[PDB]
Amino acid sequence: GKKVLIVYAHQEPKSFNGSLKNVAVDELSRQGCTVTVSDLYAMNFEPRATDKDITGTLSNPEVFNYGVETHEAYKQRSLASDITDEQKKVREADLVIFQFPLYWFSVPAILKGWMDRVLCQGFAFDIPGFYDSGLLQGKLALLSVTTGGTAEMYTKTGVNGDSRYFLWPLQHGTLHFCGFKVLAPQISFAPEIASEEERKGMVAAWSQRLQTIWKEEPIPCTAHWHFG
Amino acid sequence: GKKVLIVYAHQEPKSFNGSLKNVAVDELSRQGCTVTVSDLYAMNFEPRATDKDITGTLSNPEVFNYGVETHEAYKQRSLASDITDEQKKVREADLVIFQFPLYWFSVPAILKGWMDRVLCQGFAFDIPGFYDSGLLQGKLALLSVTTGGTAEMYTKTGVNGDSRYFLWPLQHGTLHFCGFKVLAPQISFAPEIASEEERKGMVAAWSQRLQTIWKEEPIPCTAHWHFG
Ligand SMILES: Cc1cc2nc3c(=O)[nH]c(=O)nc-3n(C[C@H](O)[C@H](O)[C@H](O)COP(=O)(O)OP(=O)(O)OC[C@H]3O[C@@H](n4cnc5c(N)ncnc54)[C@H](O)[C@@H]3O)c2cc1C
Ligand SMILES: Cc1cc2nc3c(=O)[nH]c(=O)nc-3n(C[C@H](O)[C@H](O)[C@H](O)COP(=O)(O)OP(=O)(O)OC[C@H]3O[C@@H](n4cnc5c(N)ncnc54)[C@H](O)[C@@H]3O)c2cc1C
Ligand SMILES: COc1ccc2c(c1)c(O)c1c3c(ncn32)CC[C@@H]1NCC[N+](C)(C)O
Ligand SMILES: COc1ccc2c(c1)c(O)c1c3c(ncn32)CC[C@@H]1NCC[N+](C)(C)O
Ligand SMILES: [Zn+2]
Ligand SMILES: [Zn+2]
Repeated sequence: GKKVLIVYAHQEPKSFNGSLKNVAVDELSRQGCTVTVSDLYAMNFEPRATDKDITGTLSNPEVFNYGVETHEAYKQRSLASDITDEQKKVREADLVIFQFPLYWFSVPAILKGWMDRVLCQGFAFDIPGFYDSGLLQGKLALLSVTTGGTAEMYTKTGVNGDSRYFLWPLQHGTLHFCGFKVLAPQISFAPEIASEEERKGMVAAWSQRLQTIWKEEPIPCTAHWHFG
Repeated sequence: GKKVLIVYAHQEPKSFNGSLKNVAVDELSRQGCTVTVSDLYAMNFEPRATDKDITGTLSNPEVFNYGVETHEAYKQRSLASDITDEQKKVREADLVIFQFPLYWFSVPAILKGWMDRVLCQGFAFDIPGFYDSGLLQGKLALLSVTTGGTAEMYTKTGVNGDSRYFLWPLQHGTLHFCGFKVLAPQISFAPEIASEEERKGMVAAWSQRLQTIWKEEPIPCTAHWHFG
């Protein structure tokens, strides 16, 4: 029995991202997995890190420090409920898939806000208790990303550099920092310019990969893997 | 007579970030520069890329494609006023300074949202205006970032990798892509653990740097600069 959370960041259900999300739901559901989707846009998920995220007395009301106050709020159980709702989904999951279009070599801001607000100290990491000792150890994560740029554009000698370069802040700085083991990314390059057959092939490749996802091992999430 | 825009992303005016922003305002104002600050949290700036960003008739009401719709809205002058207000500030500026704390090896979500929503096709880049030919060519950009981690953690073989590694999506994937020439980043490492005198040294380094900012040459914003 496995539990999967899909954190999904696209505005349009008929989009290529939406199709990739649905085939993940369909395939993991068919396998008998428990599946939950956080559809951030449909949830109107709040991306801003503000003092509204702490619902009780601040430890220092004179000078607001988001990190200090959210860590204390986590321990006291005074974080906003939208944050703890996401934390419950993550805590229960064996695998967290992030499904998103690449925006500025990174995640859409709504998804960046989920990272900023959900992965607070005490929940996702502690100091000490990060990278291999992070608090989400034992869990897997996987980035399923779509791009405008082609695969050739995302090579070492291409104008955008290798695709693994833009994965570093997400895979290493975020997921590995929190103790996740990271499965190899699923990058669906340039669906907007792919042919109809090429798009269907990309959707089928993801569905096929998910059939055997539980047999995969994580990547070595190191500088060498990303930069060689 | 130079014009500067500071895009500032911190919740607390008394923070180290707030102080770096105020030193920049004071010093650039003293030089006789024209200075504008976009204080994103005070503006409650919207980070989400949604259909509310277009005020006109959608080019395709059946299927929402954020990039297509914003490109068309830019051309038809029907973007939301919060976006067009920011575009005016950028259009007028000779230098754009981004002042932020590092969140998950990147910008806080509110600032990511400014990038996502302000830098639309037609305004910041197009086919074929990108990288050196980007539409904001002629302008300078500078990242002034504060970190939790120490300089030693941000080395090639340190736990976090070189700081240049996390700069790639921001400096290259975003600023260079839009045609900015990128001035060397200002990285203020670990002010929360630094001594009083170290903090003062880091602020003064920034104030002093700002005295000669117009004499600087841009970095070569290449994969080699970042990873080599
Ligand atoms: C703010 C912003 C920043 C960006 N920054 C970057 C960047 O830094 N680097 C980069 O490379 N790109 C960037 N892009 C481009 C972006 O990554 C792509 O536009 C996006 O990944 C395309 O995915 P989509 O789901 O929106 O595609 P869609 O336009 O929804 O899909 C493309 C086509 O596939 C079709 N389709 C949907 N489902 C199926 C299916 N099941 N089978 C067959 N076809 C199907 C759709 O109908 C459509 O015709 C950026 C875009 C924006 C808006
Ligand atoms: C969601 C989140 C994600 C994060 N991700 C990362 C990450 O990926 N990598 C990483 O390294 N860090 C990360 N951090 C830590 C973050 O980058 C630092 O906490 C932030 O950079 C500290 O800057 P600050 O302005 O908030 O410091 P502050 O705590 O406001 O300032 C530090 C000290 O300097 C003092 N000070 C202010 N002005 C002056 C002045 N004029 N002269 C002397 N002292 C002054 C303050 O009073 C304070 O005592 C993260 C934090 C959060 C909340
Ligand atoms: C670093 O490479 C980028 C950076 C920003 C980008 C893009 C690519 C990119 O391909 C697109 C984009 C947008 N805003 C920022 N970016 C909108 C859409 C876009 N790609 C789709 C357009 N086209 C011509 C494929 O249909
Ligand atoms: C990739 O390195 C990280 C990633 C996330 C981090 C931090 C460092 C970091 O130093 C902090 C942090 C927070 N949320 C995510 N992160 C809150 C505060 C924090 N700052 C460290 C110093 N200390 C112990 C004063 O909080
Ligand atoms: Zn790693
Ligand atoms: Zn570059």
